[PDB]
Amino acid sequence: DAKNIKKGPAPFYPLEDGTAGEQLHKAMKRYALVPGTIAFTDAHIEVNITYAEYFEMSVRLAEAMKRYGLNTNHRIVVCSENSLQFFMPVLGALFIGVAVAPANDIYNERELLNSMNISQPTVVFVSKKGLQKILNVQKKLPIIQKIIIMDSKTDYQGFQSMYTFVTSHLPPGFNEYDFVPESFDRDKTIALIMNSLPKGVALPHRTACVRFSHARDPIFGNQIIPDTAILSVVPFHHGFGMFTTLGYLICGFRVVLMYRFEEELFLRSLQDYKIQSALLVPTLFSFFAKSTLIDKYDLSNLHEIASGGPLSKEVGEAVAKRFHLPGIRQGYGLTETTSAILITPEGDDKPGAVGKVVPFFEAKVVDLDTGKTLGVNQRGELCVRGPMIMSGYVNNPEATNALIDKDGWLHSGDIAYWDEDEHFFIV
Repeated sequence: DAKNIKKGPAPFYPLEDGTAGEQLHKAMKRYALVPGTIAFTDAHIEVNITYAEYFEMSVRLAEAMKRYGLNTNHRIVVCSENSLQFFMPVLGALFIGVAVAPANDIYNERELLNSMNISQPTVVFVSKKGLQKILNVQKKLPIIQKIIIMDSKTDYQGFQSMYTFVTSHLPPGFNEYDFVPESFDRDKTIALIMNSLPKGVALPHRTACVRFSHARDPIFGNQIIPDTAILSVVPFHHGFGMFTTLGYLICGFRVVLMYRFEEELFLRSLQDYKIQSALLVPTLFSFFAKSTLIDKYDLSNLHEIASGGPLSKEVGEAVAKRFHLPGIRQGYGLTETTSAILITPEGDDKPGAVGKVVPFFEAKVVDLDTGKTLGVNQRGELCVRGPMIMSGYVNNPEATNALIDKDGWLHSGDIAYWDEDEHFFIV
């Protein structure tokens, strides 16, 4: 009974052709041609980096990795706290079809080895503070041939930086605006291998392309308006950070980052950078329900606070009230679904609804002992189907088939119901 399968609407704008790297490249080139356009801002050290800087260095890294010898058969790891440099190797790799495996930078050596034993990288990009851990892992995973330091200008402790790596490999006369990203099959070529012992989640380029249609949707994402700024405290190596940020870059927004949470910096940054949209991890919502300092800042530019999910009905309402917002912009997604597949539509927040099925997707709820599909206001297991579902867990077809059934439905593990307006609620 199709009336019991909720479907997203058609996307505001039609899904664009091209790999995720081609689409990012094309949009970034354009912002690059407008001097002063800010891509990232590090709120701790107060430095901005523009789209022209970001674009040029991303293109240079892509060409350098290609000349070094990386192609679609290789993976890289990016292991770092949020920083201005984080997305440089991510973009460079997407531009040439090299899969990117972000490794949690607070994993100790063991969970790190487990993660990198799955992704099997040839090159690892690391911040200065992660170098020791990577060197200790490399002792056990000889596939790691090359370690490149992200947040350094010069070489660092005998390792090249992104800058000196690039200078070692670029041909003479290299032109960043003549460069053309690689073209390849966006269903078969993996863009990201995300962690969730954790497993590795392979996400084809297609899934990011679909995200890029949601991100700029006026209903399911953020409308492209000039001088939009986002404050993001979420980790870039996790799906909430990775896939919002990639979409913010497509949109030309200013991504103000923090790599560690502090109350006064966070609030002062909302005020002073006139943030329109702020992202919080789940336990930062409980924090802000306790906060009283909110009242002392001018937050009149703030339009939304977005959660990654699903929040408790109470904590959600408490936060929305302290920030004088009508509600929280909720998402529900898993690492296995790339990003959010139920999202609060812009304007149309409800109570403790998580939101509505995004474009390209389907969702249903099924009876828990039988697998049968349910009708409205009935509680069952949330299942979703659509082109952001992962290709599978890396080297683990059994965990894959356990999650995703033969008709392509992912079984989320969560209990839900949908209502007469087609809003979903996680219970």
